[PDB]
Amino acid sequence: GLVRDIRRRYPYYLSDITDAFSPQVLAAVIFIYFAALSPAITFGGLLGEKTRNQMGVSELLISTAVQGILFALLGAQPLLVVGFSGPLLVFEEAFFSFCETNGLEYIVGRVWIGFWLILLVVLVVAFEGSFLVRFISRYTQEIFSFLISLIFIYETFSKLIKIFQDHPLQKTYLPNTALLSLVLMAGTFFFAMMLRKFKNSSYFPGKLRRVIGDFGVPISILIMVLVDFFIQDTYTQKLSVPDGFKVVIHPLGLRSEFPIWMMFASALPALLVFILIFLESQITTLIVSKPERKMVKGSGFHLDLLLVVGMGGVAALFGMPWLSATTVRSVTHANALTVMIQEVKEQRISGLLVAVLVGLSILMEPILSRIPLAVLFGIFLYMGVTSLSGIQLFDRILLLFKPPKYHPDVPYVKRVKTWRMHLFTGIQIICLAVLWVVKSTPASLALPFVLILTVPLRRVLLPLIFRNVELQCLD
Amino acid sequence: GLVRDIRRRYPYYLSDITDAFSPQVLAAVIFIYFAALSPAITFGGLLGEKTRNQMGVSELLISTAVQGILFALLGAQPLLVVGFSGPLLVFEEAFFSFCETNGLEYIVGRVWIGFWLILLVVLVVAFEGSFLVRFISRYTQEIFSFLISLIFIYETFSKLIKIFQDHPLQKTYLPNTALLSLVLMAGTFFFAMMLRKFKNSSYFPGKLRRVIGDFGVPISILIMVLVDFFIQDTYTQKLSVPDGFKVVIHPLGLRSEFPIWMMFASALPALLVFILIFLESQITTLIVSKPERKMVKGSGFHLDLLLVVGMGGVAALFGMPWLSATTVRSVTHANALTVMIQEVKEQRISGLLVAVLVGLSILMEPILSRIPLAVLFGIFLYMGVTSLSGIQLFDRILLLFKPPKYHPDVPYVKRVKTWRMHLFTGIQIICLAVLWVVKSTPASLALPFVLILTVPLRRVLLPLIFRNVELQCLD
Amino acid sequence: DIVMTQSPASLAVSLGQRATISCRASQSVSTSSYSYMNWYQQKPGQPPKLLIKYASNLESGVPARFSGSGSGTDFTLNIHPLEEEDTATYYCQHSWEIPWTFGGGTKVEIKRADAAPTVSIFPPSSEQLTSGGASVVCFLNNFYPKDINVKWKIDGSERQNGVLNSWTDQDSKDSTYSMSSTLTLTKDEYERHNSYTCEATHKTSTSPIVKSFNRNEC
Amino acid sequence: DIVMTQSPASLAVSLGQRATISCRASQSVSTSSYSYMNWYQQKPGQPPKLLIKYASNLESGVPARFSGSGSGTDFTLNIHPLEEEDTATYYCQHSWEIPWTFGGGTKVEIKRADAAPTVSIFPPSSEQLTSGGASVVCFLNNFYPKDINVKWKIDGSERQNGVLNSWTDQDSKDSTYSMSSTLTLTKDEYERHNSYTCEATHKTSTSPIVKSFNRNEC
Amino acid sequence: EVKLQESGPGKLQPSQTLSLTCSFSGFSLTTSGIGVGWIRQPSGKGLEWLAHIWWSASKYYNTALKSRLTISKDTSNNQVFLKIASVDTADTATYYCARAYYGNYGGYYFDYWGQGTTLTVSSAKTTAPSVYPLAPVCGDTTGSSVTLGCLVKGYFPEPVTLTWNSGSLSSGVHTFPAVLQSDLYTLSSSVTVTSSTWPSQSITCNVAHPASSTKVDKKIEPR
Amino acid sequence: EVKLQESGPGKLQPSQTLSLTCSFSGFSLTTSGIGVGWIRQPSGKGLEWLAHIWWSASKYYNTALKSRLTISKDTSNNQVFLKIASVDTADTATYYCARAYYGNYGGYYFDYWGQGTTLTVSSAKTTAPSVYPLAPVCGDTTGSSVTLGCLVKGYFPEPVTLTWNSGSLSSGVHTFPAVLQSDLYTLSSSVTVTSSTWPSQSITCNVAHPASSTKVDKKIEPR
Ligand SMILES: *[C@H](S)Nc1ccc(CCc2ccc(N[C@@H](*)S)cc2S(=O)(=O)O)c(S(=O)(=O)O)c1
Ligand SMILES: *[C@H](S)Nc1ccc(CCc2ccc(N[C@H](*)S)cc2S(=O)(=O)O)c(S(=O)(=O)O)c1
Repeated sequence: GLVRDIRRRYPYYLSDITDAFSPQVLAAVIFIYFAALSPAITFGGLLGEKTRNQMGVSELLISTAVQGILFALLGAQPLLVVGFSGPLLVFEEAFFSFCETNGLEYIVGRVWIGFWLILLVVLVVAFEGSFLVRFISRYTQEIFSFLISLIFIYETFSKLIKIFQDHPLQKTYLPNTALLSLVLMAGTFFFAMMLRKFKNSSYFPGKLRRVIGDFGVPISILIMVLVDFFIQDTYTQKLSVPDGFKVVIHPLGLRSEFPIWMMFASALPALLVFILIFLESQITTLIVSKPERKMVKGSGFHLDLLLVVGMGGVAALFGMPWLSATTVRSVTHANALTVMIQEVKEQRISGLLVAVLVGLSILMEPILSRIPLAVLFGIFLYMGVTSLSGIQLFDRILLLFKPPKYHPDVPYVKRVKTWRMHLFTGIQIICLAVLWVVKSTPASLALPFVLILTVPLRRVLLPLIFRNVELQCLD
Repeated sequence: GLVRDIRRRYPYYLSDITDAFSPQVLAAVIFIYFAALSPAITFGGLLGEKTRNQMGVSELLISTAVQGILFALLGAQPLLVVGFSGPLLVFEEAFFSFCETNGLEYIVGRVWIGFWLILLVVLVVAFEGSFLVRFISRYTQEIFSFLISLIFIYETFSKLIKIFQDHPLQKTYLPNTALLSLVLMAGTFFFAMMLRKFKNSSYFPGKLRRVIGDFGVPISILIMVLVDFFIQDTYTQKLSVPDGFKVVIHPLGLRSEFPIWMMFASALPALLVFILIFLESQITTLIVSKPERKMVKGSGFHLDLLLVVGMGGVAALFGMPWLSATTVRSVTHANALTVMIQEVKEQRISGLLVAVLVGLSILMEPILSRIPLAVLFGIFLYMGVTSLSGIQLFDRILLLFKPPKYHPDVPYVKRVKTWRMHLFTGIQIICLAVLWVVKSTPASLALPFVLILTVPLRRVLLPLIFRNVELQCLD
Repeated sequence: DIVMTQSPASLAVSLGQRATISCRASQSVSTSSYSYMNWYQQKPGQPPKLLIKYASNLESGVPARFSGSGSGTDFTLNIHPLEEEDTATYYCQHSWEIPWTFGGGTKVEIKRADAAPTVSIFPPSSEQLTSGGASVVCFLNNFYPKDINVKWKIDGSERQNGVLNSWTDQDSKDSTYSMSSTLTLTKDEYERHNSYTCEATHKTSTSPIVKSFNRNEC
Repeated sequence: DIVMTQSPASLAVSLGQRATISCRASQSVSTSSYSYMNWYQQKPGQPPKLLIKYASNLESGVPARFSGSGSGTDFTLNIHPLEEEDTATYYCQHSWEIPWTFGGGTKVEIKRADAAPTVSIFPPSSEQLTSGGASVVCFLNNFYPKDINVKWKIDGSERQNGVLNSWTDQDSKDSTYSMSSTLTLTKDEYERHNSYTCEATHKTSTSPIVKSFNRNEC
Repeated sequence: EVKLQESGPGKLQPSQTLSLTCSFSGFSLTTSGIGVGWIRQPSGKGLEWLAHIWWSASKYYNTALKSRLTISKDTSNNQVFLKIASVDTADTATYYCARAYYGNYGGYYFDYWGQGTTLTVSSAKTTAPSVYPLAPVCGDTTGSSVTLGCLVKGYFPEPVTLTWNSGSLSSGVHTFPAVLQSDLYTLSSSVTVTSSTWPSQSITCNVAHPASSTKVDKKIEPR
Repeated sequence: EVKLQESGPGKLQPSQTLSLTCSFSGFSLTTSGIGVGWIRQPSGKGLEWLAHIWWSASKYYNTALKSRLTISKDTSNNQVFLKIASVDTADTATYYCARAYYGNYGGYYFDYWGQGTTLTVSSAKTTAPSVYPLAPVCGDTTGSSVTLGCLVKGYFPEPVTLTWNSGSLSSGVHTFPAVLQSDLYTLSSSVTVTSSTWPSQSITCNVAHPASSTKVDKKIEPR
């Protein structure tokens, strides 16, 4: 049943190498390269500390690079960018702690989770899994990506204020660095924004203005980097890449003798992972390829599940991390790569390049070493607010704080609901809350359930509230 | 002949006390209170250091306050705010150095300059002085207030970078403050800008929005002051008011025996001072009361010259500094105090209150001690770019960097001059250059001549270039 | 699998003084926040006992004169003030990954005045000779430090083959060591040669301490 | 107008040591960038000479052993290493406003080895006697310290009336003092008595140094 | 009361299969985070981890030894077992039952140790010791004190015990640890008295061995 | 060559008007930043500024004294003058003419000082000094060096100047500060040479008194 997508995309494929020789592409490549590498690093490191180096940075780096290349080439949606996520980290920590408490060879049990992933996928793909996806509405996607965007921004700030804690303002004896970290971040963000506006505002002529504005993010990064460079007497946290790659697994154990019952029972945690990657990647593909963006060509759901989670299983076999398709990352890789609404450029080469680059970041270490974190905190914050764009839910949350004097494209939606729209948006908000407290616990792994639990249940108890014309125009 | 103005304004006068009970008024009062006090402090201090405390802070405070109150009450233009200026300082320094070189009692020779000022004023006023003013075109005013605004902005930035020099980023042993000053300034500015935009943008309802946005500046100030307050471990330069007022002069001397020849010859420097105050105040009243702003009522040229420079002479007699009418300060007091274009509220009470307030700042010391300079640096920068608004010359400088695709209200000016406009504006720029190099020297006291030398000469050698239709539409 | 190298192999430390033992890892063994190095004490004839977990955290009941430190690849055990009962072998082991491995151990011994061995030689008993064997025994008693050379000389020439030695453990009363050489020949070969010598060379003196006899002579 | 208070009033300091003088102002006398305090040196019988302008700026030609410092209301002159010729009165003055005023001055004196006075007595000149006056003079030269007792003895019994003394200022080369007693009588009374003595008692010796003559005798 | 006990066969024939058993109390194996296993110490050497097993039945084995090791457990009877196949003379050691606790910060350390068991592997025939009396060199220039000696050679397996006059002579005795040479042990003892004591008073060497059930008394007489 | 030269009346009756003159060279009083004036030092005291005048003809006066003071100038003949009205005995002092300099950083300091001129305010009458040569005691057993003396009594007012051989004999000189007794001054001088020098070489006391206008030499000859 997957074939439909292959057939869809393969003709576009041999056009998508030619489609890529624009400058906006290049700019995008640099952008998304940082956008992918910074979390690959940070998540890698945490992943290592949590598992006492059994599953480490270089594993994640390799996995992301390779998987990235593969999906870039063979994917139904080469705009998707594949990487590690917060959820996946939570599960690795969980499964590692469990495994070791009960003294199971962690990396092996992992391999078995992998075998189960490959199986589950072959099933769901071979039997129309994405069918269910077609029952995922806007009311979902928006709660989701607004939650994500919001969490993202929040996290970014959290990092900054952490720097402030590590080095508080005081006298003696550490100092003078918190502030500059902040300034650096702020400045980079401000510049990104400015250049965006420059790209869309009147001043300057043609290609000069459009290209300068297309290289907005890389230009910001460069400038701020030079600022830190020339400030030589004060410490700044910078990107740290391992000096060189360091660390097939045998399904029966390496230092065990891996228990057989457990190599059955790994079906369960693999179910959970499959659910995680599935929900995320599918919803992301939904948001990226929505009708509202001009890209309504060369995109498919089926190939991506098989690919992404297939990669996942295999990687697990090689003691690699499995990956899903990221929301924020994919979206900003799409916007990159977007003309203003106007057609978006669809490459295999943009992704291919960020992948390869992440791969060689090991070598690039001397470069990457000069790039202060704070700068990428700025780019992050920018990504956060940029991501907040196409969300109707966001638009409406805003609209609540706006006087009722201002109206939408659609007179129906506000006029029918001068108070009621605020209620619908209000249920959105309350869901947002629920998911935000669920996700707040180490019970957070429950989330992908809660998200469905909330939405397609709500999305049936909602017609209790308003009607097939009323609610209909809200998505 | 001055009577025309008294007759103009005195009926409006008994109406201008009732005109003042608005909130925008109050916000304006706070804003302009700081905008007037900060240069009173700083300039007072400089004035003290230069004259080795013979003409100090508290003197300038008293003068500014009293003169402020008086002119506020009796003025033809109560929007004008009277205060010390840079030129006046340059001259105080000059005349002090000279006087003491030649062993003249500085404060006495000062008094004689004052008498001469009183005389010159009585003459120029009783005999149609402002006549000459009607020959001061836009081509003047714009070069002038753009030069000023530019210098102002520049100066603010110089203060900040001075703080950076006093406390450079380094390790040990002073530290952590330069950055925080920067931050405070940046923040204050940003908030001012935001609140302004908020006042004019859709969000929030009615009086709440308009009032919150009218108090943009004071709200900004408050916020950032609280930020500095809660940051208790790092030093920040704050507003310093003398604890209490400290220090009629006998025109024949106090420690001399003041030479009779010099008490004649003080006529020349009194000429230079009169030319300074005249040029400034007059061009300033011109720009404040220009037709483009809705205020086309209750304003006069003659009364103000007499009042301002008269006060000046008297002040000189009491060991006080003479004052002129400031450009930037007055402009921003007008905008305060301005509705959007929409009518501007014309008070005697705004000025009266900022004056009295300036007077009582001595008492206010504990409050003002909590207000970090950096914050007011932000506010300054804001005043700088706000001051840049109604200047066509600015509009055009901008218009040069803009593609020729965009047009003005008047098709004539750009169409007849797609290249030539840039040339006219270019002459503006080269004038700006000249005046900026003249003013750059301690030869700068020559400027008010150069400013005329440049413009009404240019404004005759200009009809050599284009015609009475062409040039006519540029002012 | 991680390799751990302890040093010194042997440590002699005066009473109430400080003993310091080190343990290097073949790779790091510590996270950003914890170090996974353990220390054990084994007194002779007992199982090991846990002293230190997490490099520096004292196990319940362990005396405060024990303290641990280190991180990364480098770890250190300290005993201060050293007491008589602390004489023991000390082992480090990591808990970074399976297989857990141990260091090779450090013997902490009490340091005393350099003492000379009392050396005694013994021809074969006649009872042993009756049965066709011949053992020449040499006792090197109550010396310090424990390192000592023993050389056998037969008619001047040194003989090394057929010898076997055995060391006493440090005396719990006088902190000396003793040791025992036994040269075994056949009755035949014993009878072929005349002079038998054991030479004890030791730090205590430049001149070897030597004892001799002549076969069937007196 | 500004008042200036110098201290100490007097300072005695060993050769090659440091003399430090302070001058307080009744109000501040400095800007953010300059201090308007001047230092002068006045050796005895000479006009003041400018040493320091602007608190710390040595006037051209002034020795580098002189240095000035201070700010606000508090100012300091240093002389190191102190030399013999530096024995002098030192003055500060402000240039903050008219009237310019001076501090009261500090006399810097050299501390030296206790040296004995060289004592010489001189009967009246015959030229003075011709006119009816009679002065007996006594020179007590090159002694230290400057405090010294002079006793006049007429026929064994001391005289105190008609005497007047005068001290030399500390010698800028050898740091000694000298002094001059002059006893004045009428010719008549001078002639009534026979022996005239001047006695110099001084810390340097327990025994007074004494010189004598008998009138009209040799 | 955390109690570990470790039974073995005492001695074994090389090429044979060793089965060690460890019984415990004061803790269940059913508990998560707890593991039970074996570490061995060869005579006068350090420690070698062999294997461990958790309630999971997951079991970690020492590399190189992996192939010869099999660990199992009887939870309901508080026991774990280690089997070593085709045992050789290098497996002579003291085996320790050890429990490993799962640390609060992850990882494991060994909580409680058994007293140990001891295993000897050899193809050697049980043999009684020869006891030889060692008096001083004939004609020796005797000093203030004299050293007597007693040699115990040619025996197997350990343990042999030797006293002087049957414990009554305890001071100044140095009995040296046994040494194996060609599947036979050699042990000796030194004793020092004052020259006035010997040969005046008689000193007897007592040597006793179990595996041969032989008790010797050799008086020390002059040559 | 910057020079300042004070001249005054030497002495003055109480209630009368003092007129002081300062002549200068090496600079012009036309030059901007330069002022010329007067500072006085009472006997055995510090310094008191009186007045100064600049090319502007602006003139600064010491408060309290202002009323009795008048300063003027003759620029074209390099002179400045000070007048003090109704003079009293508290005006007895040395009057210094000093040049004021306008400092590079503003303010003023006193650049060059004249040698000063001594003024005495007294009702008493002017009297010339008697100069007495003081040779050693008759019959003294001369040593390695000899001390000569010169006594100057009975004069008024201060100052008196004394030299030995008119400056040519400078070393080993002690000239003592004058002392007042009943409206008359007494001054003396000691000089030491080597016995070989005197009476071999001629030594002569030179004493000069302005107020009486006498120049006196007195050779020192043996008694
Ligand atoms: C810098 S790149 N470091 C980052 C730290 C933390 C996060 C995400 C934290 C997070 C994100 C998403 C979710 N679940 C919904 S999909 C959970 C979490 S959690 O709090 O750790 O549990 C990021 S990033 O936003 O994922 O990129 C980066
Ligand atoms: C802080 S509020 N203190 C200020 C310092 C300096 C300035 C401006 C300096 C200045 C202004 C005007 C002129 N003449 C032309 S109108 C010359 C100068 S100069 O650089 O010193 O030579 C200010 S402010 O801009 O006047 O407010 C404030």
